[PDB]
Amino acid sequence: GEWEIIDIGPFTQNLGKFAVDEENKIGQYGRLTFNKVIRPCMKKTIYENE
Amino acid sequence: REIKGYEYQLYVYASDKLFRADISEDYKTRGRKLLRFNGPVPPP
Repeated sequence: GEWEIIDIGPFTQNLGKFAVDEENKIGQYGRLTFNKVIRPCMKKTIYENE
Repeated sequence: REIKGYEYQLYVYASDKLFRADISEDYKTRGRKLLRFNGPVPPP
């Protein structure tokens, strides 16, 4: 829908941590230590139309 | 899960490797779900 870039503050660093922790329960890559979120970070917002 | 939420695409560094992660986020519940995780990728 809309699309926009967002800044890597502690909001984006959080979705970093969640993504790694969640992979580690399904850990096809072995197991991994998070390190950081780099730019760019994109964010789609969806509205009532599919 | 409803076209009423968000979707993020991310470049995460984990264990000195660069990965691609797409997350979803329900507007009402704040339900995040990890969607795709693939890597390593070349830096942007």
